[PDB]
Amino acid sequence: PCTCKYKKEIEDLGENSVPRFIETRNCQPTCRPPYICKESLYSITILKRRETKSQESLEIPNELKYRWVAESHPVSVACLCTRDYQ
Amino acid sequence: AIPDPPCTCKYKKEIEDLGENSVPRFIETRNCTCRPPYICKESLYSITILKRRETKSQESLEIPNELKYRWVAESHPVSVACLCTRDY
Amino acid sequence: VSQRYPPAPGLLKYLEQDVCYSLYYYLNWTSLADCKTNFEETGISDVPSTVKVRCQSKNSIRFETEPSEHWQLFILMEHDNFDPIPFTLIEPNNVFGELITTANKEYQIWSTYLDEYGTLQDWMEGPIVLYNVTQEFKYIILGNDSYTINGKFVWNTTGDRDLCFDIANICQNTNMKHAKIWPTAHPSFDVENLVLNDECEIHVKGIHGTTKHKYKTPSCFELPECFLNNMEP
Amino acid sequence: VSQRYPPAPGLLKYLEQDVCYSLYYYLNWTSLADCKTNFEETGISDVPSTVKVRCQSKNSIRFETEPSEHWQLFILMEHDNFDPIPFTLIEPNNVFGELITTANKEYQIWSTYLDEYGTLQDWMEGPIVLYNVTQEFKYIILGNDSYTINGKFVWNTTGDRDLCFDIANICQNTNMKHAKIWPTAHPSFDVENLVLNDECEIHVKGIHGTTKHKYKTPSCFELPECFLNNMEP
Ligand SMILES: *[C@@H]1O[C@H](CO)[C@@H](O[C@@H]2O[C@H](CO)[C@@H](O)[C@H](O)[C@H]2NC(C)=O)[C@H](O)[C@H]1NC(C)=O
Ligand SMILES: *[C@@H]1O[C@H](CO)[C@@H](O[C@@H]2O[C@H](CO)[C@@H](O)[C@H](O)[C@H]2NC(C)=O)[C@H](O)[C@H]1NC(C)=O
Repeated sequence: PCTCKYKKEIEDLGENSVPRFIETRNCQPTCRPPYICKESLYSITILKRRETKSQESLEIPNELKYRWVAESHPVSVACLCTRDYQ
Repeated sequence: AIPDPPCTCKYKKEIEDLGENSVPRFIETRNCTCRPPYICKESLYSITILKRRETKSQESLEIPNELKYRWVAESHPVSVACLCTRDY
Repeated sequence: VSQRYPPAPGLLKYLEQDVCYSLYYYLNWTSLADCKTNFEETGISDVPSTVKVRCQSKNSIRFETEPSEHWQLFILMEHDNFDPIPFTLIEPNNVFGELITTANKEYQIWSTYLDEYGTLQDWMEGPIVLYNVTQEFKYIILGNDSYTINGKFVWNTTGDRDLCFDIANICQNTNMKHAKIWPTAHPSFDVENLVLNDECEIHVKGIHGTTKHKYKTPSCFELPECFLNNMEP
Repeated sequence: VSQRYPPAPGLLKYLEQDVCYSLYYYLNWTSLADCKTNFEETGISDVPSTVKVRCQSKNSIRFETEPSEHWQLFILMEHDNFDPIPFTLIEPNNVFGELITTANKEYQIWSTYLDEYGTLQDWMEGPIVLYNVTQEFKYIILGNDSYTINGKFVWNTTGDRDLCFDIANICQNTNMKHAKIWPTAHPSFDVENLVLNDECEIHVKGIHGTTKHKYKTPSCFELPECFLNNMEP
C-alpha cells in the first residue's frame, strides 16, 4: 500500500568482531510524494577486540573484558516512507 | 499539499532491559491510515546477546573459543519497525 | 548470631589478571610482567574496614569509601567459595563503588589498598550482605547554526536517605541514553540531542521499583528563545 | 636467518584465569582452587611440536593437531610480548584449532598437553608465523504438516593446499546463517528453513577473497516432490 520494498545485505566487520556477519536491510517505486523512501538507521552493538587504548569502549564495567571492545554500529534495518525529517 | 495523519503506520519505541547479565543491556525496541487487507506488522530483527556464568553454556551459534565455557551468544528477534504488510 | 567469611587466596589468586590489567593499562607500565600482585602473600589485619554499604539491589551492591591516594580493591566473600569471586577496583580519589551479586547468598565485603606495582596490603574486614517516584522536567533550547534541545529531569525522594537510582531514556527521534545515579541528596538526570515535538519516555528504577514516565518535548511557541528567534504564525 | 620466540612464563602466568575458568565450568570441578595450572613451573622439551599450519588470515591462523585424549593448549609467541598473548584450548579428541593475530608481526606457535586438572607439561617448539569461487546449490522440499526447504551449497577450489573458508547466507524471509569451514577435501555449506520463490544471497570468504553470490530458491513446479504432492495446472 504505502511501503517501500527493501533489500537484505551482509556486513562482514572482520573476524575480530564476535558478531561478525550483520544483517542490513537497505531500500533496494510506489508511495509517491509527498512521502519518499528513507532508510531506517538502527544502532547495534558489536564486540571487537584488543587495540591500543582506541576511543572509549561502550560502557562494559571493565572486569573480564578489555581483551574485547564494545562499539556502536548504526545500520539500515528497514525502508520507511514517512514524510518526517527530510 | 501534505495530508495528516500520514499513511505510515505508527511506531512506538521502548527499552528492553534483559538484566545487567547481558553484555548489551539496554535494547531498543520499536513496536507498533492503511486499512485492510493489509495490517501493521512489527518488523522482527535478530540481534545477538551474550549470556553469563550462571548458564550451562548452551549451544552458541558461532563465537570465538576464547568465549566458550563462560559465555554463549544467542539470537534475539526484536521489533525494529512497523510496516503495513498483510497477514499470510 | 551472624557469620563471617574470610578471604580465600586459593581463589583470589585468579583475580591477578584483572588487577594487573586494570593497572597495566592505567599506569602504563613498560610491560605486564612487572605486576607484583600476589593474593597468596597477603594477610589480614585487625583494622576494620571503613567501607559503608549505601545501596543494594537483589543483583548488586553500591558502597562508599574514604578518598584514598592509592587504588582500592574490594571483594565479596561467601562460605562455600566455589565460583569466581565478585570484586571491584575503585580508582584513587573516587569514593563510590559497585559489586555484582550472583543468586541469593550472604557475602562479606573485604577491602584493600593497592601499591604502585599492585602490592596488596592485608585485608580489612567489612560489613555483611544479605511506592512510585513522580518526575518533573525542564528544557532549554540552544542556538548554534541550527538549534538543539537539552532536557534536565528531577524527581522526589522518599523519607529514607539510602537511595541509588538507574535511569533509562528514549525518544522517537533520539538515540537511547542510560545512566546510573550513585546516592545523592537530590537526584538529577541530564538529556541532550532532543528535538521539538518529540514523544519521549523515561524509566526510573529505584528502591521503590521501576517508574515508567512518558513525556513529550515542548513546541517552539512554548520555548521563548525558539519562538522569538523564528517566524511567528 | 630466521628467529625464534621461546615461551615467556612471566606473561603466560596471567592466562591461568582463562585456562582454569574454561576448565572449571567444563570439567565441572568442586571448586576453582583445585586447578593447579602453573605457567611458571612448566619447562621446555626437545620434542618438536606436531602442529601444522593449514590456513592463515591476516588476523588469524587455523591449524591442525593430532588427536589427544587430553586437553591441548596453544599459544603464539612474539619477541616484544606487550599485548595480551594469543592462545587457544583444543578440547580432547578434536584436532582443529585457531589462533588470533592483531598486528603484522612474526609469531611462533607453542603447544602443550593439559593434565586432568590442567598441569602444563613442557612446551614443544612449533612453526613460525609471518581468483573467484564459483558456487552451485541444490534444494530438497520436505513434508510434515507444513513444507520445508533444505538447501545445500558447494563451490570449487584452487590447486593450493588446505583451504579454509567463512560462509554467510541470508534470505528475504529467513534469518541469517553463518559458518566457518575448516580445511576439508571438498567444502560444503548446508542451509535450512528456506522457502519457495525466495530471493537469497550467500557470501563465501576464502583465500581469494570474498565472493558474493545472489540466488533464488526454486518454485514448486521446479521441485518434483513439491509439484506432485500439490495441486497442478
Ligand atoms: C513523590 O510524591 C508523590 C506525591 O504523592 C508520592 O506519590 C504517592 O505514592 C503513594 C504510594 O507510595 C500513594 O499512596 C499516593 O497516592 C501517591 N500520591 C498521589 C498524589 O497519588 C510518591 O510516593 C513520592 N515519591 C517518593 C519517592 O517519595
Ligand atoms: C572456479 O572455476 C572458475 C571457472 O573457470 C574459475 O574462474 C576463473 O578464474 C580465473 C582467475 O583465477 C580467471 O582468470 C578465469 O577467467 C576464470 N574463468 C571462468 C570461466 O570464470 C575460478 O577461479 C575457480 N575458483 C577456484 C577457487 O578455483
